[PDB]
Amino acid sequence: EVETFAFQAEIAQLMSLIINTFYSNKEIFLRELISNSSDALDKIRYESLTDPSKLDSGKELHINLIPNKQDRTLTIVDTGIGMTKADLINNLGTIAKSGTKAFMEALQAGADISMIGQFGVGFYSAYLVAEKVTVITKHNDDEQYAWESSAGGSFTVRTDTGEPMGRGTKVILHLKEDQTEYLEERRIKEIVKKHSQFIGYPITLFVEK
Ligand SMILES: NC(=O)[C@]12CCC[C@H](CCC1)C2
Repeated sequence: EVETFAFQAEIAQLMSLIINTFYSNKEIFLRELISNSSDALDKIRYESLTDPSKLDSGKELHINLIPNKQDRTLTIVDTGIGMTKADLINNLGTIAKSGTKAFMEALQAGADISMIGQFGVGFYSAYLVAEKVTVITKHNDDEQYAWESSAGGSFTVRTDTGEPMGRGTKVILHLKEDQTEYLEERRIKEIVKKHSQFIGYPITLFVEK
């Protein structure tokens, strides 16, 4: 049972700008997704300070980077607070309408796409490198869901029958054909070292057979 939703017009416009603007510095997508994971991990950590049972769904707080050259996917996994179904539908837990307005007002005044995270909509930088993004998520207060979009103005949400996650979020980037450098170990290592040196959770780069 799959539900299909239209993006709000402002979010569709954000996504088309990310997809269509000539902009070479695409590697910032990974910094933005790792920063989102760190934010989600901070949230579950904070809740656990007054209620240890919040970690009954998993005590480890970490970020895993999983490249798969056969599937042409880069997956960013975190064990943060996750998202409810309502969060997914409401722009993946962001205030994306007001964030997009500010971001586009910053671009016309000289900002560039790399500053997207200052406007709270860094998730959508995934579309710099991915033709399709799948988000699997599990929040303590809801069931496990899969969100998916290839842009084009719509996204889907369905209950996820896949491998149970416990708690957190998995962002699966189905990479564009010309963006496979982001599956190479040395390239991912370089980006993490350059942009994510002060992320306070272990980032494990998985290797492939
Ligand atoms: N959080 C981590 O695992 C890192 C992130 C930056 C690159 C490496 C150096 C120590 C911190 C690993």
